Amino acid sequence: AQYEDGKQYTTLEKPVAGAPQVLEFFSFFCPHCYQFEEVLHISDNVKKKLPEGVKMTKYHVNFMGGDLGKDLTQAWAVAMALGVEDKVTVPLFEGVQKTQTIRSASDIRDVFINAGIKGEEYDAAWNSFVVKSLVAQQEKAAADVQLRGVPAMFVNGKYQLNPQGMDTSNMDVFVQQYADTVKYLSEK
Repeated sequence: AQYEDGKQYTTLEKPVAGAPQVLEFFSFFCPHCYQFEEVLHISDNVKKKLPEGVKMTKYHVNFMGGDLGKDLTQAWAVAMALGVEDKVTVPLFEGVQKTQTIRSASDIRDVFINAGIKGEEYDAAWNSFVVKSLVAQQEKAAADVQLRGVPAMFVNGKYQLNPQGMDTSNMDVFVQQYADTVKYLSEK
């Protein structure tokens, strides 16, 4: 058929109960993640094709970048708590990978301050238990899908996107197939 298990997607042996409908994992340290977000715009292309009533969740991962990697997961929790994901995603990616001006937790905070988040507001979130639980949620989700690498995307806690099973020549053909596959899985 057009969409096939083992081709554009795979099926989790152990489906995740109560999982987000569309769940993406990434790292700001991840070069392929930079490409996915900043050049291919995978997240946004997936958004524009999703059924009504389907939300996307995007989680950061700890396993790249050591102490800074975890600082970034905690900062991503802050972004989620404050609802400023669309203001900090580009400068965090560019700060880590393009300018490489993000070397410490303070440098991360600078991105938020520069984006208009008040210092007091950032610090209160950073030190909050709500953010600690959001970090734990991201870590738990990774365990639940038995995550091996990023970027990654899972649908209804049952299916894993398999971009290596798609065409790579036209960037844009790849991106459409990826987005079309997520929509298909969403309705499966």
